[PDB]
Amino acid sequence: IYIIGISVSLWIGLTILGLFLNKAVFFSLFVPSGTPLPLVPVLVLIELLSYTARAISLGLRLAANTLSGHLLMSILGNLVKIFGLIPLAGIFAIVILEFAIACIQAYVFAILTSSYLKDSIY
Amino acid sequence: QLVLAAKYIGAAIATIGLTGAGIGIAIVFAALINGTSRNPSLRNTLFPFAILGFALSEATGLFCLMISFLL
Amino acid sequence: LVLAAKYIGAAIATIGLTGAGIGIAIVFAALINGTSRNPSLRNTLFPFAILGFALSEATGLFCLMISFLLLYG
Amino acid sequence: QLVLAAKYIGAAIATIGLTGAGIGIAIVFAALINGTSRNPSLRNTLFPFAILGFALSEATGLFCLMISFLLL
Amino acid sequence: MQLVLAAKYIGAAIATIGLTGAGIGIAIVFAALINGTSRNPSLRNTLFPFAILGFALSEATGLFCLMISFLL
Amino acid sequence: MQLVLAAKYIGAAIATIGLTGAGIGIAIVFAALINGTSRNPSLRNTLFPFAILGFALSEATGLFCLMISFLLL
Amino acid sequence: MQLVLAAKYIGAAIATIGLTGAGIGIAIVFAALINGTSRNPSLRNTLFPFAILGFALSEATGLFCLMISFLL
Amino acid sequence: MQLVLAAKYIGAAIATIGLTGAGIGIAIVFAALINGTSRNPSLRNTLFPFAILGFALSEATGLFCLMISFLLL
Amino acid sequence: MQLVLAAKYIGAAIATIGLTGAGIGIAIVFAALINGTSRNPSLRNTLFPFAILGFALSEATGLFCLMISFLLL
Amino acid sequence: MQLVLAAKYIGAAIATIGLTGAGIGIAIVFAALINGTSRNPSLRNTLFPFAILGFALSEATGLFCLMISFLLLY
Amino acid sequence: MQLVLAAKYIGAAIATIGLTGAGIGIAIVFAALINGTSRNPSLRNTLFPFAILGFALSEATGLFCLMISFLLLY
Amino acid sequence: KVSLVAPHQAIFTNKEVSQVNLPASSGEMGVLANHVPTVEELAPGVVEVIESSGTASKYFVSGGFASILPGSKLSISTVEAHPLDAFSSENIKSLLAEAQKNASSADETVAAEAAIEIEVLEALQAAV
Repeated sequence: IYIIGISVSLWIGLTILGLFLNKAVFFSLFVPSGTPLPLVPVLVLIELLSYTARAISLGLRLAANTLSGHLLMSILGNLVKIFGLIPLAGIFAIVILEFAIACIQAYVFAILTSSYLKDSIY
Repeated sequence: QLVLAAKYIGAAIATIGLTGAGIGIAIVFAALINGTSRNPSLRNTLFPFAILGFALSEATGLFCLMISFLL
Repeated sequence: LVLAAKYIGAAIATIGLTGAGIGIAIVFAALINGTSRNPSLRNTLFPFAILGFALSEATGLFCLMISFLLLYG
Repeated sequence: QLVLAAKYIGAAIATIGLTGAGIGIAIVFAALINGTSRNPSLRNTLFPFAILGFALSEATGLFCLMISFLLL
Repeated sequence: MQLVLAAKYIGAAIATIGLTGAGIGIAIVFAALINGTSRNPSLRNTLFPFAILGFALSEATGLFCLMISFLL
Repeated sequence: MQLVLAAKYIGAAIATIGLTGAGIGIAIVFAALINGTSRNPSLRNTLFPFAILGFALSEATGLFCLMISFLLL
Repeated sequence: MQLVLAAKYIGAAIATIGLTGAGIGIAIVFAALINGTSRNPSLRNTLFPFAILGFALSEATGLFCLMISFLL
Repeated sequence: MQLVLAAKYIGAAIATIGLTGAGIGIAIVFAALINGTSRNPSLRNTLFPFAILGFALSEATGLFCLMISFLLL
Repeated sequence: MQLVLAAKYIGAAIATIGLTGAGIGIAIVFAALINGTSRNPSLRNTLFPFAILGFALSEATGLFCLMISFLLL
Repeated sequence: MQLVLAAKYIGAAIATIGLTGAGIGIAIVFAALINGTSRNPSLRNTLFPFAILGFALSEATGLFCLMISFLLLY
Repeated sequence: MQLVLAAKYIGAAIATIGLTGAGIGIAIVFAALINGTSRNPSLRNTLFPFAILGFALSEATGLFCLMISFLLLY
Repeated sequence: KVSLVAPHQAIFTNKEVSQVNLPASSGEMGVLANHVPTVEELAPGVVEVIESSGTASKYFVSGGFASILPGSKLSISTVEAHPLDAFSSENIKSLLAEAQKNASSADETVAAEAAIEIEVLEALQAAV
């Protein structure tokens, strides 16, 4: 699941960079805004560079969520050796937060792709 | 023994980034709690920006924790 | 070298407690000051303080598991 | 030798978390003192949230001190 | 090479300390936008373009620090 | 022997890093009490009991952190 | 060399600690611009020109600090 | 005693990190007193007693942390 | 010359810690100037001279700290 | 010598970390005095006496910390 | 003297950590003066005199900390 | 869109304005198009309402309450609203000299009323 998540996220990041380059062949008009100086060319950490950082959030969230769920093996040996009822409440809250994190991660990925489609047509 | 000693310290110094992720989840909730009492941001409206804004601040702590647990 | 590095792993990893300790006071300062403006008392601000504190305290519980695992496993 | 010298360092760097627990009791007390003068949150009401909020913020200092005393 | 392998694991730990600026930067822009959208005016425009563009600029520091840590 | 003696001096130095939270905490409670007393009329009692009790709770982090430094030196 | 290769990995990790100032600097200018534009009416001008010029000055610290880390 | 002699000089330097909390505490208590006195009329007594007593509590962390550095020299 | 080459690489990285003060200083003066310009009506000149001169004073700490790192490399 | 000379040079550099609290303290007292003087009319004395006395207390932390660093290198 | 040469190079870099308090101190006094001048009507002198004198006190921490770093490398 | 109506006559009345740099209780603020709802009080300053171009009228208001509605409506309700040319420079100097000599010379509300009148007379004389 870890190797399949990073490979599927890399294909979605390359499609966002290729779609913006194809639509700029008939309009272009740069991509940045004007100011009183000329140092906007060195700050090219977006568009093409932003696709690799946005796609890495899907793979990093899967590794952090799997590490929290796999920590129950180290806590099970101490509870079967205070009362052990504190581990049931903590595992239920972590499972509810991990399941609800999928809806927040999916909405954040769709919000990032909406800004690239509106900026490419303006 | 030099490679095994550096693996234990790699997960300790990398956990210093939890101060930004821990205080970031409370900074977004402090502004939403004080603004909801001004009538009447309750259902949706401010609830969608607080849920989506908390996921962006939590992405720094989730990505930093993967490099410390990979040792 | 393996036994000496295990004791330092549980001490340097405790630096993240500043974010979890100050996060519980940041959410409580806005809830106490907002409740005196009439009339966020029953639920509303009181219900969001319990659910909002669990998100800020998640960073302290996850960072403490990496420090305790180096001294026991 | 190596295990004895590492025991003293396990309680020194672990005590750095007192800044979060020490400033947490003052941040909750600053909002309660400034909010009580606005009339009239005195008995209960705001006193219950300040007493319960101070115990939750002080849990980080007590939990971090347990790992320092166990290795020293 | 024991000295080369020991410096590789330490390079990914000290470089991860920069997450405090990137984590608190995304919450600073969201706190000022949530408190301003409740009065004058809406949230689907004006401040919506600044919050989306402002969050991407502040998150650029976390991507540069994570690339040098995974490559060492 | 020689390694345990050198680590005792460094144990009381890094443990004193918690004085920033305890030192600034005594001034954070006094700044809100001085600016709030001139707003009519938190003077006698009321806010005077919370300022004296709140200062002792914030100063407990400095005394607890200093005990581990004196015990290792 | 063993000593030369060990110092190169520690130099790139210690230089990455400066990302907290560059990451929080882009969010400080974005927080004031989002809340300042709601008071009418500097949106496409006035405040729009200072936000683009102010973000380039704060981003110069992150680019200069990252050059010494990749070259070591 | 070569390792204990080198650790004594480094212990007094790392223990001085607490001056940031004690140094900023004197300015935080004075900022609220200067800005609050212009609101009419916290001048004679009232706020003058809390500023003198509040500055002594915040300065106690700087004097206590400096005693451990001078004792190891 | 192994000791001189190892210490020279760590000097350029330890001196880069001062960029947090110079980077946040340019954003602190720009945040107050953006919020003050929208309150009417100091835009052209007047208050523009303090913002341009204030940014050059805060940037002197970053340029002076970077000279010591480049001279030892 | 050897270990004693190397620890003395590193002690004067680590002791200078306390300048962040003393350097920022002069700006915190000056920001409240400049913003509070525009309310009319804290000019002569009043606010000027508290700003001069408050700056001397904040500067005592930087002068006391610098004495321990200069004594180890001389 | 390999121990004295290695400690002298690290002393000039570790002493530069105090630039965060002096660099941010010049911006804290400038932020309060720019926001307070728009509130009417302290423009010439008055509030402008405190910004020039207040900047010299905050810059004393950066100049004193830089003297100990340059003396160890020269 | 301004509604600067006094307690004797109407100045703006209808919504036919754009900018309004009126002195409020805090600082010299200025209403733009659709500003935030800030119903703050007004102090004795200069209420210059910039009408589109540079057709601003220097109305020397003596204080009041600048109410800002949520529908882009600025109701600057003051007590008096006189122009800058309606105040002679010879008679303005006589009122400031009499208020300074009477201040800190008696008791009751004589010293309190003379201190507030000296601050409003000094700000109007410097904006002539």
